[PDB]
Amino acid sequence: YVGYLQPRTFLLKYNENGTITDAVDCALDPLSETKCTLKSFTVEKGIYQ
Amino acid sequence: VVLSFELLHAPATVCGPKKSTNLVKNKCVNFNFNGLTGTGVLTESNKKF
Ligand SMILES: *[C@@H]1O[C@H](CO)[C@@H](O)[C@H](O)[C@H]1NC(C)=O
Repeated sequence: YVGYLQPRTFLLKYNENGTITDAVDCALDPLSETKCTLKSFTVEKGIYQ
Repeated sequence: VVLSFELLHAPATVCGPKKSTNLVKNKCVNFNFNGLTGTGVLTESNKKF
């Protein structure tokens, strides 16, 4: 498999042992953009600019 | 002759002639680890590197 990288901002989650267990691509969709803006993987009900 | 220096943080691998002083722990000491200069106290770390 062959892919190509692009300049994208990411939100990486570090666990207690310092290993990346989850990540969020900010430009993938509006929900991920909201997660990036709030700097949290969990977003409560509401409206976010 | 133009000497171009690139000053990164972690990978140094190039240091001028200096004497490696013995390790001192559990007291306020100004350490210098490959340029990382700062006052602090040394303690055993149990995190998974
Ligand atoms: C971190 O490492 C310790 C070592 O035993 C392990 O018990 C723990 O489950 C690990 N935590 C992770 C992988 O999130």
